[PDB]
Amino acid sequence: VNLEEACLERCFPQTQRRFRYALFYIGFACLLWSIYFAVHMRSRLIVMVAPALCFLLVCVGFFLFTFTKLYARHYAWTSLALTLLVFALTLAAQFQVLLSQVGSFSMCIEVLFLLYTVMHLPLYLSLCLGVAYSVLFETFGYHFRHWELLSRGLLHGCIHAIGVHLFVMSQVRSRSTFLKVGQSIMHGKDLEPPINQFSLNFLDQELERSYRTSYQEEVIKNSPVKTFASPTFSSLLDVFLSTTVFLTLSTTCFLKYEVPPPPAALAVFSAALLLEVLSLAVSIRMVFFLEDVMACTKRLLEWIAGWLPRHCIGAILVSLPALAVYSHVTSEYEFPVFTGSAALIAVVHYCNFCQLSSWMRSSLATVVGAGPLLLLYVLIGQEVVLVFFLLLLLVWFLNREFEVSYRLHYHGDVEADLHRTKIQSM
Repeated sequence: VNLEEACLERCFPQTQRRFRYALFYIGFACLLWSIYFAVHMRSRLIVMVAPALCFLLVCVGFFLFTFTKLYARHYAWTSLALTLLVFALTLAAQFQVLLSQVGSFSMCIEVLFLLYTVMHLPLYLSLCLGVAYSVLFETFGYHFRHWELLSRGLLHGCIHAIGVHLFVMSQVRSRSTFLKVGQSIMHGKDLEPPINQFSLNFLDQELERSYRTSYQEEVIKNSPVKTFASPTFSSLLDVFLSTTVFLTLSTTCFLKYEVPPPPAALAVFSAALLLEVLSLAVSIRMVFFLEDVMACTKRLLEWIAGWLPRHCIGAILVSLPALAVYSHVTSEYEFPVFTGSAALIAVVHYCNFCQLSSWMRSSLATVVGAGPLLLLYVLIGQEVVLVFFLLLLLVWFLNREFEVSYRLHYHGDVEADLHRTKIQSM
């Protein structure tokens, strides 16, 4: 446990810079809602706007608490108080209004994401608080408003599955980087952030070229699966979550029809499933390497492992759950709540596939997860914009934060084995 305590100190600047960004997020989010509430809901203004601006004072008090010595020692406890206080604000917002179900569901999604990824609490405390908050969210709305109740749970389960996967995989990067960065320290002893802010790339073009081929050389060399941070194992968990996110999301949409589903609706789902079953099986052949492996399928396995080809597969794999939502849209739309609330999971799902470029993933969430619903409306109309804009920027920030936490792990891997080679030389 001695190295555990030193690990936290090394990661303390990260758990503080992240936490201070969450305060900016909720402070900005709670200010846009107050402006939206103070104009379109003047019938009950002081009873809903006042919590928004009053809680803005909580962020100010918490932001200054960061510089206090107590935060340098009790950063976990202060992060817990955000989890409880923001829960109270969002749970009461659902109760106080009775606003669209889409607007409330965005609050549940965004607050859940902050707890899982950018709050730094123990897994059992984070997961239990998230489910307890979600079960309180889905129970206050119906109480203070067969198959209809199951659909909300399936969407709720998808949020936790993505959040847990982001949380678990983020601790893997931080811990593995800490071990490998400290591994080089003893190597340099025995011998005697290189990422641009805008494009999220290593400044040295030489590091880019090897990084872009990292998956390919991993497959070509058939290196064994070591930990959860291996480039080929991360793909397996990414596809496995993508299949489950797609399947649970597809189950709810087909529960709405229970007018028969459009021929397109049956076509896209089955086309996705036919593509999906191969993708899950291909990743098996890339990590497990059964005796059924053979030369011809080893030729194609490395080709898919390249930068351009894997981006194409990941782009349609990440967008596969989103394409299930928009395959149910026809001229008989006038459905306005189920499509909107399911689409929030679609844009959220773009946080998965951390290996791919964040800029392409985040952009595709805007055009393939937000654009269709936004244009379908072209005040409910003035709320879907603000609901999606808040969630999109959270997706953009989280994808950015995990991409720099994945390439940094690779930079620690190449730096660790460079020192190891130098040690073997002498």
